[PDB]
Amino acid sequence: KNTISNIECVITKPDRHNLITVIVETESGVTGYGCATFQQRPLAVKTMVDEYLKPLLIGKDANNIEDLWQMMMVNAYWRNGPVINNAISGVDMALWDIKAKIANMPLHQLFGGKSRDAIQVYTHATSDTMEGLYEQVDKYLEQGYQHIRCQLGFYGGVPENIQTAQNPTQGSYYDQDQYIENTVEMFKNLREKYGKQFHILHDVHERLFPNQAIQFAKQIEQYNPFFIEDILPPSQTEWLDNIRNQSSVSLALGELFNNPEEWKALIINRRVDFIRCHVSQIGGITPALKLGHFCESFGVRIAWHCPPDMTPIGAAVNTHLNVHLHNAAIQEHVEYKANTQRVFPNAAEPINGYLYASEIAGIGVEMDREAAQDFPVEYRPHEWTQSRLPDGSIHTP
Amino acid sequence: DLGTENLYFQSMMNKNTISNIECVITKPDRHNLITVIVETESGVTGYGCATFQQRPLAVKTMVDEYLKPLLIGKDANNIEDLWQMMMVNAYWRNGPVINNAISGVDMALWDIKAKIANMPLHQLFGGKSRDAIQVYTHATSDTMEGLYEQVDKYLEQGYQHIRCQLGFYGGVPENIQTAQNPTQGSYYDQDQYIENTVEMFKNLREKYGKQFHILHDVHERLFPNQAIQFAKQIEQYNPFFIEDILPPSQTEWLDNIRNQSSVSLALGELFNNPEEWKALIINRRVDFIRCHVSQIGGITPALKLGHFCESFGVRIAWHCPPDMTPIGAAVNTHLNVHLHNAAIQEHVEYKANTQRVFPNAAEPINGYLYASEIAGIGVEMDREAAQDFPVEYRPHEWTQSRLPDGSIHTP
Amino acid sequence: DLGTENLYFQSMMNKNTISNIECVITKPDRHNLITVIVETESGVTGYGCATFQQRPLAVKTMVDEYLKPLLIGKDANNIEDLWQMMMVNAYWRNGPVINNAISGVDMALWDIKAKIANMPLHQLFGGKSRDAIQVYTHATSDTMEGLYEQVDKYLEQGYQHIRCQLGFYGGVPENIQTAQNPTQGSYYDQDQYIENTVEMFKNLREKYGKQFHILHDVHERLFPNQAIQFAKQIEQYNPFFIEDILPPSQTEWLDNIRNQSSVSLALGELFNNPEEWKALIINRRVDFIRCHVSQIGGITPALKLGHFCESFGVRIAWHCPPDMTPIGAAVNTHLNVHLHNAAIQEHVEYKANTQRVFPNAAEPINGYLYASEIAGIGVEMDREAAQDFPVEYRPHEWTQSRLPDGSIHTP
Amino acid sequence: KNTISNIECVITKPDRHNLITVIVETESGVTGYGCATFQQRPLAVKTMVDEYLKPLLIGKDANNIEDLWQMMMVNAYWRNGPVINNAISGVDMALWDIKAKIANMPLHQLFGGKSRDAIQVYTHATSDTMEGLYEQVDKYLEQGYQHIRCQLGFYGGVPENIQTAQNPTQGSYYDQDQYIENTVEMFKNLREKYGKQFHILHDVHERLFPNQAIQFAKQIEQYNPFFIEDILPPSQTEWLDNIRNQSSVSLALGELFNNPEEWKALIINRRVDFIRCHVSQIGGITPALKLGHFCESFGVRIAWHCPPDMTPIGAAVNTHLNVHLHNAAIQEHVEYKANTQRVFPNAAEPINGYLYASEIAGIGVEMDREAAQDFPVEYRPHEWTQSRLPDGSIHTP
Amino acid sequence: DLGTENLYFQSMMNKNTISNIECVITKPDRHNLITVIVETESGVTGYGCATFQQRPLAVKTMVDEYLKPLLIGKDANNIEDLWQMMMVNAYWRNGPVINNAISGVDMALWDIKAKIANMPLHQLFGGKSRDAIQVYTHATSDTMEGLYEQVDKYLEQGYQHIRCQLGFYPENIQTAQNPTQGSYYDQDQYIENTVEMFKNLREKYGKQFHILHDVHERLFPNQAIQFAKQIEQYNPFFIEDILPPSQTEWLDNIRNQSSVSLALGELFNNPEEWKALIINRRVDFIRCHVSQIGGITPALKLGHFCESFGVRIAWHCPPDMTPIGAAVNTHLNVHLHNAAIQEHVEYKANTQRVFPNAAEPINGYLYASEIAGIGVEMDREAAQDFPVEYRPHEWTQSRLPDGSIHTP
Ligand SMILES: [Cl-]
Ligand SMILES: [Cl-]
Ligand SMILES: [Cl-]
Ligand SMILES: [Cl-]
Ligand SMILES: [Cl-]
Ligand SMILES: [Cl-]
Ligand SMILES: [Cl-]
Ligand SMILES: [Cl-]
Ligand SMILES: [Cl-]
Ligand SMILES: [Cl-]
Ligand SMILES: [Cl-]
Ligand SMILES: [Cl-]
Ligand SMILES: [Cl-]
Ligand SMILES: [Cl-]
Ligand SMILES: [Mg+2]
Ligand SMILES: [Mg+2]
Ligand SMILES: [Mg+2]
Ligand SMILES: [Mg+2]
Ligand SMILES: [Mg+2]
Ligand code: NA
Repeated sequence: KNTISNIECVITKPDRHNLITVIVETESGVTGYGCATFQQRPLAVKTMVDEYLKPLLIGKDANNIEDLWQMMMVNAYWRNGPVINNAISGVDMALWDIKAKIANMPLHQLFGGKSRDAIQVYTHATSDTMEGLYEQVDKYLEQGYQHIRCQLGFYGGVPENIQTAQNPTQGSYYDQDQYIENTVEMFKNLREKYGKQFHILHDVHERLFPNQAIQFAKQIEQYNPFFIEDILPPSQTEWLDNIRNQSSVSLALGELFNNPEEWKALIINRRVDFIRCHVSQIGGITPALKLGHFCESFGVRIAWHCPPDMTPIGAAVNTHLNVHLHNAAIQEHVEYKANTQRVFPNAAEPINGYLYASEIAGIGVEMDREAAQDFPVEYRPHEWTQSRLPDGSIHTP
Repeated sequence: DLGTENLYFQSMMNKNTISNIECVITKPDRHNLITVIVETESGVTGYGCATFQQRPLAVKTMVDEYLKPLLIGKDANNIEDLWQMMMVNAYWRNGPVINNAISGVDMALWDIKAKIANMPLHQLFGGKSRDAIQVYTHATSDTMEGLYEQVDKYLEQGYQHIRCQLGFYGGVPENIQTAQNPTQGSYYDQDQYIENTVEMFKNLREKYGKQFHILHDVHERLFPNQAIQFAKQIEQYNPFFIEDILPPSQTEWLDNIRNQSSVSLALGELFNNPEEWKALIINRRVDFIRCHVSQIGGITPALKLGHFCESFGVRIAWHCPPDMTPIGAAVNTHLNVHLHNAAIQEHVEYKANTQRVFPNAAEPINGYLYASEIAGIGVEMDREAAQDFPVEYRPHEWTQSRLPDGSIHTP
Repeated sequence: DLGTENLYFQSMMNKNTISNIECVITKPDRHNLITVIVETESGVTGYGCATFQQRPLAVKTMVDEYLKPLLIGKDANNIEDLWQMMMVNAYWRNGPVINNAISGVDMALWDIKAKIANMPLHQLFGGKSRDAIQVYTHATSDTMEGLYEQVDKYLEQGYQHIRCQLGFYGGVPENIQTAQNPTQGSYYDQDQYIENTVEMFKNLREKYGKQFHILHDVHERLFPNQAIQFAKQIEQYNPFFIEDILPPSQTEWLDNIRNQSSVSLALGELFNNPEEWKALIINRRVDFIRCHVSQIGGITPALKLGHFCESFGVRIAWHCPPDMTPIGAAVNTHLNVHLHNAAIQEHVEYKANTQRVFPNAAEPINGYLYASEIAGIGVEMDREAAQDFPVEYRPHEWTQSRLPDGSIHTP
Repeated sequence: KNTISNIECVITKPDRHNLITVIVETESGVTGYGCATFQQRPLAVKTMVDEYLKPLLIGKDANNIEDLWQMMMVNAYWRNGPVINNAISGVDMALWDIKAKIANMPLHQLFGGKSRDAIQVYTHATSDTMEGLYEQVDKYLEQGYQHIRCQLGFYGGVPENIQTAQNPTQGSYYDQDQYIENTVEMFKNLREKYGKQFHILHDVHERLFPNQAIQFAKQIEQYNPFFIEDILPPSQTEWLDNIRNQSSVSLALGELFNNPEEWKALIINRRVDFIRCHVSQIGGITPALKLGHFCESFGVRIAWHCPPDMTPIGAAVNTHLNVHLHNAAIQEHVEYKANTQRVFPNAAEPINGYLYASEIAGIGVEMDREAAQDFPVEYRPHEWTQSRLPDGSIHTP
Repeated sequence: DLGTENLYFQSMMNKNTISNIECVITKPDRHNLITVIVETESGVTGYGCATFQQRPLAVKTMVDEYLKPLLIGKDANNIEDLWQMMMVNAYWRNGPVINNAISGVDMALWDIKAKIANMPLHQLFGGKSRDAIQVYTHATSDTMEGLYEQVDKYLEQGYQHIRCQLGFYPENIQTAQNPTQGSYYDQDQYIENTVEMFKNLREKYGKQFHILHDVHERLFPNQAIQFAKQIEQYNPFFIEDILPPSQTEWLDNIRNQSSVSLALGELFNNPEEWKALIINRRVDFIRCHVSQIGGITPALKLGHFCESFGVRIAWHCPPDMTPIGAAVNTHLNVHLHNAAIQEHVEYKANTQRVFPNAAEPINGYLYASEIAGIGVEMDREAAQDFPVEYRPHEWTQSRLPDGSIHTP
């Protein structure tokens, strides 16, 4: 019986992103750390943890993670969504951290142990020129990456070479046909230069309307991308059937999900090959395990969302999940910077294309509380989310 | 092109630039209520409901820290752009906290547009498609006789529809066989609830026959096999609707019910993601949609959802609980007299403190709620009154709903 | 209840009683155009489009003899009730004659409401969700070079989308192997049409590459096996859309296409019954809905259909042919800047006679149509100008479309 | 080769209804008569015939009914709907009348002859009291009817015993629950008094919302009605699946149809037992034959709509169709009055529960042109179509 | 009741009582043909086609021993009732022998009705919806140059559609040691010859004419699917009988991934064979042999059923059919709006003698007869110079290299 004695939520911005950590203290003296990172609205997550989860949780038994999760999820009656789920996730991860520490085992060992030696990793190559891409690709290949997500061009900002209306509404503009043309050209160039040296990934980032997605799938399937990610927004995934009926292209989707109705039909109908959920968005380790299991039955594999806007605690959690879950496929990775490494010591980095799970007791990564205070929250507008098409229409960003 | 430039100039002339956004939490009676206020350079002020009573400070953080700096300086006229833009602004989206904050703004923008048009809100929409909306109220008691007393009172007031509940479900497990040291929570027994409710319907029909329409809210208390059995048990009593017979995540089990029972079904007060309702409606799994307008992001998506339902022949009974501002209720009445497929409006009487903070809140008359006829929504918040009643923490222990073995059930 | 009585009194005060209904047919240029005019006691006049060019006198009989005595004395404010009531008023319903007559009234009532609100029509709806709508125009010629000439002209004007057609299809069967004494009609050969069109796409892409979006209207010329083959033949050329690849009665054959071709599809200009579009959209058989707004009964059902399409991710390209008043076109532009899922507006230049009868008709500027910014729809009919151009009988011989063996095909 | 020399459209109102007849003259001297009756909008039908069908048709070969039908149907480009279809129907029926006359055969013999001796008939018993119903039922039983459509109560007019809003909008009001209660009570009374002496039919006339229709189906299925008609409006027939899945009630629908999309899914999915199309509403004899054939394949039977608002020419056409089409089931009938019999001589009336097809050349019933002029068109508002529910909402009438 | 009896008198005065039923098998040329003749008290005689060439004595037995005593005395006017009655008369129903026998009577009854009406058959139906029906003919050879020679001839005659078959030139196939007797073929060789045939024709003639090809149920489903993808680029007007009637659900696998135009149904004699096929749009043309489904009466209904689903009609018109049957199909083809094309093979002189006035295509079109009735009858004295003769039809014992029977 391990009574929860305190709950804290710290927002820290060591580098580019507002990061959110939840800290759970227990009377047994064991402390857990969890990721609650919803970078766009961090003060709302912190309010949720401080004003609501904390008085709910203090005095309750930390051992019973499953009950505390089921209870937390329905506690406000209305449920699901990014603010509640991230707050819960931070607590849930911290609770698993504590249980693993008390067991004196690495997190993935609690789960049932390894089903692979380490998880393969992909990184990001992004440039406004092919030469910029080549330079980044060559570097990553030298470091031993076998999977690289490639993007030609940047899409947003002022509408310079775009035929807008005469007085366009303020926003971040792009042209879907330009994006398609550039991306197809990128794939053609890369295959001509590198052949089958590495797996090419690409993130469509819900930029397209359904008919454009179906066309794009047909234009790039010959290049056998390891996956094409978020080819459609979450509200339109039924359109995937048109693609699956006539194209061999490998698809990944789901980083935006925070309600189970978003993924069930998707997986039951085998509309994607990889699920890309952001663990903290779906409510933490507890539901991530069940989702991995649900996918496994249908033969869908796992590529959890691992963006720079996530703590290294969250990344370590994902690696524990990835070496355990038999249907885990690959882990997204972006290099950490000095400030972030200082606030979150011992964060693992890929080695020759692989990320290895921590082997000490717990998640294996905590937050240095003193170092975090050197980097308070800082407001950012995130102007790219005001994504507009040439006619001035908002499109899903 | 000069002509095009002139047309834009003319657009700028009729602009209503947002000058301020505020979020007030107020608790005049039992519930923490949330109002968003939007001011414009033209001096026209809008009021909207952002009420998520269980997490009000999170909604207020959302409005104050994020929606405000996003919206100041923008043209209030273009509600549709502002809604589409607000909905995706955090990238991750949907959910009760963001949707309520957005609803508060959306409703206030519609209020502003209607005031500038000098019309009641429903007239902006396209006008009335009914004279007024029928209303149901709530009768709840731990005895059948206590229920009859409340029923008799409402029938005398002219209500023709009453949501009836026999028994109270929650609290300490007094007459429930739990494990030896039950986990702290609000306990109930599903079988006792089913038994009490079936008996309630039987007794009401014996006593009142066809005098009034009987509604009942299952409130996601049941597992699917219990739901299917219950539908067969009470279908003979022809409820006007049986509400939330299953939680949002299990609505595919409604097919089993629709295939074998004639029972009339309502669902959806918990929805805050469109994936929750699309399959539900497309497959005609319910007869009434019950969404909470602020939970789905305001008037803008409510109109669309109304129209979507209408094509499938599904009707509308928006959620109108005590935990909603009278502003939200007035908005619902405007939507209800306008949308042709609206069916009925839930109502609970306002207490004096609430009436003080929100003057002119409409009450049903002979079983009908009438839409406001002055410009705008027609109901505002008294800001000075509101501040006498600041937010106050409530745990809402009923949401820790436990079954006899100590497990959580959807509350 | 006195308070309720006062509220009704207040409703009566803001009433706009219909005082007159008129229907004018006018033919300033090539087409018989139809405008409905609605007057109110308040002195506010509305204008709407009721254009069914092939049967204008039937539409006028419908307005003058039936809708007029039905509507005089009724409150114009309640567009939604008036629409629901008009739609069922003859018992039998739907169809091009009744829908157009109703559309004329519905659009004029919306015009009146917007004028009384002192807002542009799109602002009544909820405001803009785009700055302006993109526009495509028509290029048609019997030679590839003649097509390039028209294309070059439109590209210079800033169009980014052009509907292209190579060859003309109809008239006497000059180079067609018919039976010995072919029945009188407008003859064409499906295979020659397919061959010409495929070559047209190939040549345009070779000449212009990705410079502009290519549209093409199949105009229900084909049998389903021809449609499926054609989709596979031109999908590589990525048309912006292929329009009416099948007649309305054969759209289930679109599944065969959707399952094997990436081709972008548009359909629906012929619809005047909701059963024609529901399955189409629910099953995502097209990418753009193409309904003719007056054919489906006006702005009121157009808004609903827009919203319905939006939930399924289907976008909107309302039919905007020469046989429609500039009033109808302005209405379409208002719907297009408002509805978030609107995609593009078809446009053909107005001739001087037409401009005289309908002053202030908007023209595209650099490939965009901008919504009017004055109160109302923004475009009216000049009644004195209109009468210089009375109805004139036209047979429309192209609708007697025959295949080489002499059989009728959907025209 | 039989050239069309003239086309005329006469509206006549010998009794209660504006009736519409189309007359086609041919150079061979043979004259055809057809029904185009859309009683609510007769001047629009007449305009359509006079101003559009006539100049299209004069000079064309009357023999080729199939081509003339296909051609007429698409002639305005936009198509289907009650005004165009009724005008076409009048011409189509008149063309078949001419062909039968030239063949010197009764219409049904042209078709392929009889597949039954005569068609069974039902009539209408309607009263605001049960005693009124009993009196009408007893009469019809005595005349040898074995099928009677029964209705208790009248639904419309001023809202006397209805709880409306305080100032209800002008219209024709009814209460759906009152209607259901009365109708169930009617069935119970009739079965108690008459047992299985006759088949009971009832017309719901689209008065109900879907959940009310499903309930009503369950409340009356025990009474084994011969059919329940129009239990739902045409836009909601997909709801019939809920009924068909759980109720044995026999259903009829379709009098409102004037677009084939309205009936195809209905019949393919066996959602009704009888189709009730109004022949002139679907465009005449030509499409009625095809529809009968289409239904036959699916096992759906035919009860063509035969209301008082139809010429006796139209009724005779329906009897010719009914003795020919093997899946025809029953013919609705209402007695003709003196004025109507004068304008349309020799109209057949049921005999001992049966209607017999005409046996002279042609349809067998024509219009007396002189007698029709004594009864010009007269405007009627048809106020019942402004049908409102207690809250003042329009409902499908 | 008086008025009803008076109606019953007028009907009686117009009744046309069947007085005799006859069935003649005749073999003027290559095929045993079957004609039913119905006589009436009117003195009006009708002729119909009952041709099931492989089993003609069974059909004749069916007519002479069973339909004849059933029909004598009954009113010929009521074709619909007599059809419904005949179809269920042996309780067990459907099938090629019963349906052909019934078809002969049915067509003959329509012939009589049209003669009494003094109208061409198609005019009874409601008249023309086209001027004439386009025609395809048969080009068959064991060499490409033989094919070219026939194609060139037909093109000069004005045909725009040609069914092309390139056959083999079990002596060259790898069978087992002592192959069971039968008519052997190799599916892979057939597929290869056919693909190369299409390729050559398009190379040589481009889009000069529409190419049709009859697979004649020779393939397994995986081979049918492959073949569809192999020839779809050549845009055949239709590929006929790509699968046997029992395996048509496999057509979905084709429809989901190929644009190939398909026709099927000449083998059908039971409605259950075509309903799902049409409801699910699994073919583009229905190919039913009219006498196999039981005559004009059900052909009219089937055409209407097809029309609703957008399926078009190409009735089976082989050489093993009377010219009476062919004329009936042309009447059906000029009337039904969804009729597409009529198969035709040239009549030889003996057949012309037995069936005078049989129409031939003119410039790629067949014109419906314009006299009263079907327009073609059998000359009974000439028919008896050509009595039935037994033929084994050894091609129906169709075997694969391993000795297995395959659908022929
Ligand atoms: Cl930023
Ligand atoms: Cl755009
Ligand atoms: Cl109080
Ligand atoms: Cl509480
Ligand atoms: Cl509580
Ligand atoms: Cl339990
Ligand atoms: Cl000009
Ligand atoms: Cl013309
Ligand atoms: Cl023309
Ligand atoms: Cl043709
Ligand atoms: Cl009346
Ligand atoms: Cl009501
Ligand atoms: Cl010869
Ligand atoms: Cl042989
Ligand atoms: Mg991504
Ligand atoms: Mg509830
Ligand atoms: Mg078009
Ligand atoms: Mg009826
Ligand atoms: Mg064959
Ligand atoms: Na496919």
